Parts: sequence; C-alpha cells; structure tokens
Amino acid sequence: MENFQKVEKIGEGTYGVVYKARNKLTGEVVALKKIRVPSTAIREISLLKELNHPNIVKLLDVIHTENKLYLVFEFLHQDLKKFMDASALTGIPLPLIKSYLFQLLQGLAFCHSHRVLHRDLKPQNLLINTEGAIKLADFGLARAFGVPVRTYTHEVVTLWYRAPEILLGCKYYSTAVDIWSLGCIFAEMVTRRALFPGDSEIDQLFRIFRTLGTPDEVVWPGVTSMPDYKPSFPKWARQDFSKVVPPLDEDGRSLLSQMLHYDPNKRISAKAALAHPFFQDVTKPVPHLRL
Ligand SMILES: NS(=O)(=O)c1ccc(Nc2cc(N[C@H]3CC[C@H](N)CC3)nc3ncnn23)cc1
Repeated sequence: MENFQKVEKIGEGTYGVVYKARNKLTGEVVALKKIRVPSTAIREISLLKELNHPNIVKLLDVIHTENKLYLVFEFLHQDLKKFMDASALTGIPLPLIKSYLFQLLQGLAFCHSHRVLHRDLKPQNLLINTEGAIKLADFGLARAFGVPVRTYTHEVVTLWYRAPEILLGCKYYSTAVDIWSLGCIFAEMVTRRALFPGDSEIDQLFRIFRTLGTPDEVVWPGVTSMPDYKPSFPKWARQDFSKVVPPLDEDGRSLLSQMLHYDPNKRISAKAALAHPFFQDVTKPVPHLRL
C-alpha cells in the first residue's frame, strides 16, 4: 500500500475500494483495489496473473502483506457505462458497438478456453482506452472470493446481466453465463436502454420471461426440475426480436438471439460467435473520449 500513492478514488466495487494510484518507485499509474485471507483465494488470484490477454485488464501484481489484500491492475480511464451515458443522444455507432463486442468475445474466448469464467460481466467492468480497445475487468474474482448481494457499502449488486440458470438456482456455472451477460450488454448498446433491468431476482426472471417466453421443457430440457423453478410461474409468450432490439440488422438480431438462448448448452460459445456473419465487416474505430 505504502509503495503506492493514492491519486483519487475512482469508485467502489463488490470487494472493496478502488483507487487510481501511482507506484512510488516506478511511477507507473495503476488501479489499486483493496479486497475485503484464505489460501485458495491466493492460489486462484495467482493463476489469474498468468491469464493475460489484450482484452483483459492486466493484473500487474498481487500484494499479500500485513495480512491484508491488494490487487494492482493496469489503469484504464473510462468504463462503458459512463461512455454509454456520454453517448445517449445518438448512441454509440454500430461499427464501434461491433468492435467492442468482437474484442470482448476475444477475451471471453481466451479465458473460457482456460476454463476461467467472469460470472459477473456488466458495463462497469468493461473498460475502454483511447486506442479503441475495450477490456474485461475483475476477471476471475468471483470464483476467487464469493459473489455477495450488497457491497461493503451496501450498494445493491445488479441482477440486470444475470443468466437465467443462475437465477433458477443452478449450482454449477458454465461459460455460457458470460455470453448471456454479453448479449444483454450488446442489446443495451444498440437500444440505449438496459434489456432486463430487474430490481429483485423474481422481477429479473419475470422480465426475461416476458421478453423471451417462459422457458419450458421444449426449449430448455431439465428446466422444470431446477431448484427455484415453480410450475406456478406465469406463462408468457416470446416476443419478436425485431421488437426487442430495433433497429439492429438481421445479422445482429441473429447473433443476439443465439447469445440469449435459454438452455446454456445451446447458447453460442465465444469461439463460434467470432465466426458469426455479423462480424464479417468488423473494423476498429476510435471513440471520441472526453477524459
Ligand atoms: N467512471 S469513469 O468512467 O470515469 C472510470 C471508470 C473506470 C476507471 N478505471 C478503473 C475502474 C475500476 N473500477 C471498477 C472495476 C469493476 C468494479 N465492479 C467496479 C469498479 N477498475 C479499473 N481497473 C483498471 N481501471 N479501472 C476510471 C474511471
């Protein structure tokens, strides 16, 4: 900690406070995160140091001293949430939406290939620079520490991007949870409105159910026997997708639809999404960032 000088509080996370800081010795500018420790967390966080990729915010160092826990990450200047807000009036241009999606699928394809999931993708852990890069933050941390309802500051954690298998009490998460979340974020970038903004687990389930039809054994084998499934769930009809994310084009709707399949095994993998025709004309535009 004392090897660093706190420049400014650049937010709070689930796991503790996040500071912009500078390495007193090297002068490197970093993101310093103090975590709220057990040996598994240590070995898990250390595995994460190796898991390096241009679309994953780099874990520079893991400091376990004074029996306390700090994570030094590569520093980025903006998240996608703030960028989206800055962009409200005309929205992010589709090329830039496409490039962002393409890059994140690249990061997911990487980590998923090492069996590492995020479990908690949301616009606030997607970080952008002025090179036109976007990066996943806090990758792997959820399996390292443990996902809570309220943050240390009692901030309610968002359910907006949570995959239906989790909401339904599935104990065992596959990589498909991240595709689902990414799909939600994809839709949000296009419409300028969150896809499923639930404010409770049942409200979240039921917003998904309303848009996508109440899942049954036809589309989702084994759904009825899931821990929090209840026959008493209301039965909604799937809506049109042309109604869900206009004015996104055929390719995009085609892609989004596969990222939002109910059955996690039928959900498109990151790997396969990269090969989807939507990405045929992909480019890497530079955003206008006001820092
Ligand atoms: N609000 S903002 O757009 O000006 C902004 C967003 C992010 C950061 N930088 C940042 C912020 C951040 N904090 C987030 C991390 C995810 C967590 N769920 C919420 C805090 N972690 C980071 N890792 C590397 N950079 N970085 C700085 C400004």
